[PDB]
Amino acid sequence: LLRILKETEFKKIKVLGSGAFGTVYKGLWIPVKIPVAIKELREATSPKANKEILDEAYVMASVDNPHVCRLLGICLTSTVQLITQLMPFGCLLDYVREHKDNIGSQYLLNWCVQIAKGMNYLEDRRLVHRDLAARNVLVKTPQHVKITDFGLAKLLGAEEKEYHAEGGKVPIKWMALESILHRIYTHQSDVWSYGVTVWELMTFGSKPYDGIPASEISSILEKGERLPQPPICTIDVYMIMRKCWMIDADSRPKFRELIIEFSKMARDPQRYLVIQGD
Ligand SMILES: C#Cc1cccc(Nc2ncnc3cc(OCCOC)c(OCCOC)cc23)c1
Repeated sequence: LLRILKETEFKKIKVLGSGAFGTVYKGLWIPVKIPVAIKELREATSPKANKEILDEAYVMASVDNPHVCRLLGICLTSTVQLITQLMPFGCLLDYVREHKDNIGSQYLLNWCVQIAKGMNYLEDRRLVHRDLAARNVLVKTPQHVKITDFGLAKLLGAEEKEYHAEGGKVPIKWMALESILHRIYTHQSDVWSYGVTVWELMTFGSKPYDGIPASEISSILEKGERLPQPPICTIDVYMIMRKCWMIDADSRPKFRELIIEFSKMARDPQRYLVIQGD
């Protein structure tokens, strides 16, 4: 269930990460004391009132799946603070940068299946993540990754088109064209993001459309430009990524199918990914 917390019930010990909208802490929770992650959002960073935030908090807490992170608790005050379980190995984007030399095909494909498996769970429950990226995927173990930041894009008022945050970046390079142009988020726009995420892993954490300023993405997308085939990728893996980047949303694969397609590949990993020394 969702626990309602007082400030006195937890401590923030170390800064794990920072963002435009807030900061992630390594801390403890004393309901005995156990270690947690604590996401604090800077005051007035959300367009939602406290009733609406508390509602979205219960949805995030109800999330029950191996590959999606669950909200354990919330502290509501002038600033929103969120507690989840701590992942020993941290963010998957950083991991594939630290471990380029050491990561095999099997692993890379297993992560793709799991992200899909979690994204499919969200789709079945009629929920849209709205911010899928590698930075937003955490490592429980090398063999087990989890999707994180579910519900945050909504708390930060991404859906509400009228809103324009000040100093708030948009993950434009992770967004479907219809999300860029019309701020329309669907399960199928999530698939687009899924494709960019796979690309991030296949390149071992290189930046999408590097050198290209954000304001130009829509127009280069409309010219039909896409992220290039990653050196380690066979063309069969790349076409899956490419299919995710279709102008028509209903033609993009579904997470349900992507599990089957990536599972097939993960049973013969070497055939689909060419990595030296593996
Ligand atoms: C509430 C909440 C919430 C909301 C969104 C994102 C997160 N992020 C995390 N959540 C849980 N555990 C985390 C553990 C982390 O690392 C532990 C040490 O490993 C290097 C970690 O590291 C940040 C990036 O470094 C690689 C982030 C974690 C928490």
